[PDB]
Amino acid sequence: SLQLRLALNQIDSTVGDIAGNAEAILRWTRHSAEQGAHLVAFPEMALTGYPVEDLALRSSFVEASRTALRELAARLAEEGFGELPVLVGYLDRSESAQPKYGQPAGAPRNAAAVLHRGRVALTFAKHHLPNYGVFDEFRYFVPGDTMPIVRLHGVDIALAICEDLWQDGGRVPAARSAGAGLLLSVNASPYERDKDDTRLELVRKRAQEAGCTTAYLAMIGGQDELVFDGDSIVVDRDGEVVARAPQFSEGCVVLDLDLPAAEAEPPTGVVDDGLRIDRLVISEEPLPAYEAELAGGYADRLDADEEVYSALVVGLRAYVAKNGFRSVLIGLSGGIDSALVAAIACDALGAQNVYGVSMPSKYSSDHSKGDAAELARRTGLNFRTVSIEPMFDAYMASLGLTGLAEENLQSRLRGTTLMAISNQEGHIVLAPGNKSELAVGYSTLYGDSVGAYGPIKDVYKTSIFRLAEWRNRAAAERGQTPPIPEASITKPDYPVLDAILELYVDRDTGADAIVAAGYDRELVVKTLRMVDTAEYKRRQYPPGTKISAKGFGKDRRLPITNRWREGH
Amino acid sequence: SLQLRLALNQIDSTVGDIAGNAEAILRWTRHSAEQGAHLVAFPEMALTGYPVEDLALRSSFVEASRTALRELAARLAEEGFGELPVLVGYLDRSESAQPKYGQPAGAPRNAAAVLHRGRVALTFAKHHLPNYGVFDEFRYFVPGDTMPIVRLHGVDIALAICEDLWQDGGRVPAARSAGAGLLLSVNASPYERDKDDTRLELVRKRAQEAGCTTAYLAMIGGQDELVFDGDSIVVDRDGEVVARAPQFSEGCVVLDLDLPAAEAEPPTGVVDDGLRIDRLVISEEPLPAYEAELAGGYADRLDADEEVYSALVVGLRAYVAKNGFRSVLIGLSGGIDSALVAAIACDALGAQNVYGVSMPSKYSSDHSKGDAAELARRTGLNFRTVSIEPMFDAYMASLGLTGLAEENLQSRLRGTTLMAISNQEGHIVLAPGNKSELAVGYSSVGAYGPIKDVYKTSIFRLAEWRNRAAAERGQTPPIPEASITKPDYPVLDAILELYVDRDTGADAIVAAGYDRELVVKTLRMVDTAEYKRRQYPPGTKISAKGFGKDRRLPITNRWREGH
Repeated sequence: SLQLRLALNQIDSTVGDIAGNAEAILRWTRHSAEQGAHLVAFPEMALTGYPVEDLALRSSFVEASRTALRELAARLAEEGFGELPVLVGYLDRSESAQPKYGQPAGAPRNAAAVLHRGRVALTFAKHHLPNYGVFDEFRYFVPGDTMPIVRLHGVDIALAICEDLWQDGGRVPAARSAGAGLLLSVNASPYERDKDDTRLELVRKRAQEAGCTTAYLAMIGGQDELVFDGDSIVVDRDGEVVARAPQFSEGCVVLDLDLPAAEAEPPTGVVDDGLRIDRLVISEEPLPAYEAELAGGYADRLDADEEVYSALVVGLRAYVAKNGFRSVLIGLSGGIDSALVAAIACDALGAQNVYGVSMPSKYSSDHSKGDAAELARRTGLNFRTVSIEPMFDAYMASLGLTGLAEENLQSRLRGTTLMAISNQEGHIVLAPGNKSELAVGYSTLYGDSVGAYGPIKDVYKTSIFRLAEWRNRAAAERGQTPPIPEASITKPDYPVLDAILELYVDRDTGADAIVAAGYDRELVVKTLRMVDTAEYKRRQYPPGTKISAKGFGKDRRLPITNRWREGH
Repeated sequence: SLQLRLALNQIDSTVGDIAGNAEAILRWTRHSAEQGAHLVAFPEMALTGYPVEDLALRSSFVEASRTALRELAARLAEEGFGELPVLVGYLDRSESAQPKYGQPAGAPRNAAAVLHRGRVALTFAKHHLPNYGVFDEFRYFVPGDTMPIVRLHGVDIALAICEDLWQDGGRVPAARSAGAGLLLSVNASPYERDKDDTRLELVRKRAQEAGCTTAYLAMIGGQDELVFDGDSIVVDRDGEVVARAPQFSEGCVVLDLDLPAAEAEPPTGVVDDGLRIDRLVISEEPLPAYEAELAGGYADRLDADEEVYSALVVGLRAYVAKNGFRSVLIGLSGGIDSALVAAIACDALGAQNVYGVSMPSKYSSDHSKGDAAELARRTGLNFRTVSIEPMFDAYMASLGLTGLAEENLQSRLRGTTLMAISNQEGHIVLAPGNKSELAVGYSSVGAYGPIKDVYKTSIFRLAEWRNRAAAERGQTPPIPEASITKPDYPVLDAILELYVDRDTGADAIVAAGYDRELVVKTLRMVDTAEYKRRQYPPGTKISAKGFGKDRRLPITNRWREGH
């Protein structure tokens, strides 16, 4: 059967940096054309970045998106890629009012276009916009009611965007009745820790369902709280893995495929979900046969610890880099949390760009002071110490604080110290709070409530130990110095606590069901109560890397003012 | 045309306080029945509070709602009110899977029920759950598909909940095609500052469309950033106000109506949106016609400044009280914002429960201290003054900050002070920032921000109104005159209102008459202030379209508005 060479470019866009994203697309297309590619693909919304949020509700950004796509198509042909079809995600809008959905004038569409002959040759838009998920595209977006097909070199190529493939009955069976030979799906899929290979089972099912080879191209990188894992795959007609890209790295997959010829009298008009077939004929004629040397390759998988740790690195790196910043500032208590954050920061930015501050009190211990200095020594960290003891006395003199009030003073001092240093020196403060402390609203003591990014805020304490231990082990595996002091590692209880939180916060099981799983009623009700009342504390917590599907995402929330008590 | 006495109870529920809400519904029913009522109605989601947000998704909470409703009904008759139909809003879940909406059994519903004879005699749930609007029941909730009618003393009374009335072809025409005497709508509508009387506009258009007398009973009170403004209306068949409840007050409307009786053979089956008529009959036979005496009464309308001020008060009062607090702590400079916050707090809690603190630095001016001190005396608040200079010098001794950091240090020092005193004494710190400052990103910390959805231009207007209010009843003007009279703000706020509130673009703001360089600079400032307003405390909303969690921008964002 017919052969074709497809290049899939798993790249990293920056939200709003339209011109810079356009430059990268051009740069990666040239790099693709050199490898003999016949089609070049880029992820969902690659021109604008993702998720773009309320910037989708502005005519100026939509128009900037629209104009730049036209200019990129023209720049492609001017560079001599006018015969080369390039599929690019971008943001568009509906011109008409929408009677069929109930959307006004100029509602945005999550779109993708095929760039050919110095022009925009085809334009379709995401069809399925789910109720669930993180992105509220359902509220505001006009869907595409189109089944986009491209005749290229005798092959019908079907196109889709992300959540299209989540729908039972959408563009996947619509591709079948249109007689697709290759399904090309462009994606921006936020990372989600799961022991299942959710990516493979989705594409497997949908490839057999479409009855053709399915290519799934995904964005990589971090945007605010989210991280895109990459992990692009190609999977064949029978569900077997043709090629697979790495998790959490920029990269290209250029490969040769064997694809069925398209029916010379092909179907037209409405298909499965009510989608009209939008044909575009680049080449009706089959391509001259050539040596199919390239298979794409199966990139090495990451283990559970490595995979999470990588997401954390990419998350933190992107927040720093894409906001203009070079450097971070981390308060060092000698504790396990800060040590893991420092380690993540060194991998993200380089040790030169991470600055540590030890902030001791009069009654703060000597292993606290020591382990911070220890951590500094093994990382290459810019370490310093400033005692909060002088400011403590200054406050205590003209206030006279006792008990709970006087303990809270300590942390606000350290917060102020970190904030003041970063104001002078140009750093971003990192908040050290983990998911366990955040859930129950635990007292920070080193000013966790202060900070601009919280790298481990979605990681349970049980997993913090597991990640630190892996990291130290990862260093030793390659002769490098283990970064985290062992005294930091080895100094209701955490494993039971995190287990109950996982049931309640991530799997949304109630008190009755948690006790039935084998946990003690008193401590269950106490823990849940504490989670519920911690609302206001975590509404005001800094952004950080989300690695779970549901959790403390700003998407779901309890009232602050709330007299409901669980387990009455 | 028949008569019955209708008691509408404009009450304030507390979210999650199901026992306490049931306690309050019982006490208000007592007071309704003692005033000889034939029907008692309560607001939307009254048993539960509103909005409950993610509590709606918990089986434990949903079952606690349903059980309390059954326990309330059974308590009604045990208190000897079993003869009296009482309408209550509450949270329910679907018993069966409804494939029409594709929902599984147990999906949440915003419901209301008629309690009679110690039982739950009729149930129905909201039908229209809009894509737009502040709440998002649209996502999780399953619509009730009935058109409920009550036969009480020969009269057909049709029932609806809030957004049902927003729907063109909703339960409104369905009540006309069912032949209803009275349209009883129970509601929980948040406050929006609008010069138009949108409430009257809605209920007039709908009572005409229904072709009958329509009672819109609304919730009153504060919940987080939302304030419910009460203002219940009754409107006749033709569109004239029969009665009108006060704004921002708990109260009751008890009145008598003239209503058409319905047929001995009334309509049945599918109606307008496919709604099945669910009749409940308490009395088929008409009441012994007697001395019609209660008119209802149209309560006094607040003026624009008073309306906004009441909202701010009710919002603050609720956030203190419902959270088990008694007192607040407000930092005091000379400025207008701190003075107005103090003024609002004193009206909300009593001046005894308001604690002010002046926090002067190395070069803190005399009017700062003077006007702070002034405020305390003409108010009755608890004043104190702690210098931040002892702790400013301790920082600069070991840090040595230049211009950038050392100015910011002062703001953080004051925050630490406020939080420490509140930690010691049990006050809630109040954040003094306004909408104009918050949009731009200027400046701090606290639990509540009473004026955070109020522009600076409106801050003066409200301040001057409050002195004018004091003098109109022979009371001492609370806000110092020098505090009031200390991009320029009115052009700034005009641009912010165009951008933030009316969703107008740069080019169009320029077209409206504003200077391109200033517009661009302002809009740039607003876009980059995102991370600041994300970590800002809650506070009273007065406009549905403004800032909030519904509409937001990315923090990582290299888009720049303007060429």
